[PDB]
Amino acid sequence: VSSFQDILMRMSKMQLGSSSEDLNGIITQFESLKLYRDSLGEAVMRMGDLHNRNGKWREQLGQKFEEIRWLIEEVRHRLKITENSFEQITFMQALQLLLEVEQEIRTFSFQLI
Amino acid sequence: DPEKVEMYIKNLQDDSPLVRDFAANALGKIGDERAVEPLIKALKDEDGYVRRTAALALGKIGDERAVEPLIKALKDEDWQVRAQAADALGQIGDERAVEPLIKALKDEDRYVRWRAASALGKIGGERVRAAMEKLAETGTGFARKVAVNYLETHK
Amino acid sequence: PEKVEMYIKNLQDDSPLVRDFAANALGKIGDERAVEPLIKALKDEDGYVRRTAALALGKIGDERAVEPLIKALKDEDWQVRAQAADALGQIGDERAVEPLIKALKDEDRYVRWRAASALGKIGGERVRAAMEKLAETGTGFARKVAVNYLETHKS
Amino acid sequence: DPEKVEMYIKNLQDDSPLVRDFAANALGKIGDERAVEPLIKALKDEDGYVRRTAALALGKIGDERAVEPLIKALKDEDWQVRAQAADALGQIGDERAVEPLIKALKDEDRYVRWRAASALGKIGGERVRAAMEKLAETGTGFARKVAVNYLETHK
Repeated sequence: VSSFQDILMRMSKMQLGSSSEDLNGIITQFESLKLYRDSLGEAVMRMGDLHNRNGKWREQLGQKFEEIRWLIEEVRHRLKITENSFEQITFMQALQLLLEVEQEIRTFSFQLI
Repeated sequence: DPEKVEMYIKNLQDDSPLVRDFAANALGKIGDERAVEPLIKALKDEDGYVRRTAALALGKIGDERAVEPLIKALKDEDWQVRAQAADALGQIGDERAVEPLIKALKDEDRYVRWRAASALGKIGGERVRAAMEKLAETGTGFARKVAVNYLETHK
Repeated sequence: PEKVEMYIKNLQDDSPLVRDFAANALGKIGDERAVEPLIKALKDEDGYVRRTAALALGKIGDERAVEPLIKALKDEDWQVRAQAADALGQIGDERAVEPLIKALKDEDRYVRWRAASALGKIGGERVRAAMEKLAETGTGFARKVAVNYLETHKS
Repeated sequence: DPEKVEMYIKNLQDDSPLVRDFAANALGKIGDERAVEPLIKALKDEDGYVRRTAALALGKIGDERAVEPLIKALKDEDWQVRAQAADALGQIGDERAVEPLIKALKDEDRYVRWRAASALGKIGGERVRAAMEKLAETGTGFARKVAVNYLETHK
């Protein structure tokens, strides 16, 4: 429902005037994992009709499973400790997008192995 | 471990953009200077996800040889590449990027303008402070919010 | 329809998602007034928006978008190149034949596949010459399209 | 024959308007989609008879790529081109032409708006029924009689 760059900007304005070095780490992971999901779907498109090194290639994809999982836990923790209504909405809009990202990373990686 | 650099450098010319993106991201975590020139070549890759990840890696390295190629990346057709180039230019801290970043403050994309201003604050200098006073006096919107915050915190 | 003016205005919205939704709607409507704003949208700072603009111009069928789509075959993103080739194939203007043949030498294999498929839909003797060459020395899906063209089309 | 197609397509650029007219009419009888884009460019021919025959040919083929160029032909200065373009849009049946045809109900020539209503009836839909009810409520003359008959028979 919320645009990706919209959620980016809302978290960016939160970075100003606040001493949260974990916020840029969350923001840069939020951007990287969203765009990584987009490149996964394009890689499935490039296969055509599903036309894959065991271990190495599967691990490069499997390591991303933990990366998207922990980012969701990071955002959930920041949501649990903030008492500002705007910042809560921002974090929950990020969780809505990241929950879609996690689902599609797993489905695309299943098709790419 | 020292052989992991040469493997990823080769993967920067793989036919699959996903494989090239995995290599650039891994080279940024390693931090080896032997990847500086191969990553600079990747800033002109046909896949924008690879160019952005290459810029992020060059920012982690900190080698000033990537300053000028990152400056040219401020005119990339993708706003995600421009913004990531601003982060890398601010991370290196070379004042040669101050003037391109000031011109980037008039970019059409708003996230690009935020990253251009944020990078200028970290670089610092008298030329940066002059542009911060300009945005604090005549700027509007979120750009004014960042400039006035620069005067409140930095000096 | 009747919302063509609104969507044309939304092509300059700050949110890339809004610009993308507008380009997709203008292609479905089929109104002539959206051709020029969508042609300028081929230079949008968001690569996905440029992809939807090219797809929209193909659905419209206005020949005024042929020449700008040809220039889009040199976009920095391979996703925009492939999408421009698809639009050129859907329109069917013969002016795109020679640019699409040059796109057969693209570094990306997905671009070469969509350039070959677009050439097959346009047709002609010049297309058959490039199809015979692609059947002899081509690879991947581009080879697959060229050999199927020779199996069905004759002389 | 497919060989007779390329000959007539070439004849669409002949100096004689009689030759261009016979070529456009012949391409409509053949029905090959190879002639769609060459016929679309003929809707701007300097001879009003070639413009008329090209629209008729595009209607016989039925390719939806001609919908948007035929819509622009609804603003041609000659009523014969506007009327035959309306007939072609009705023969194709693409609902993208519904709203442009509704605007044609206020055409200056009575024959153009008459054929525009028939094209709307052939396409059908709820949007068509809305325009038919308005013609039955506030219309006069033949347009009122045709609209009332539409509601009596539920076309």
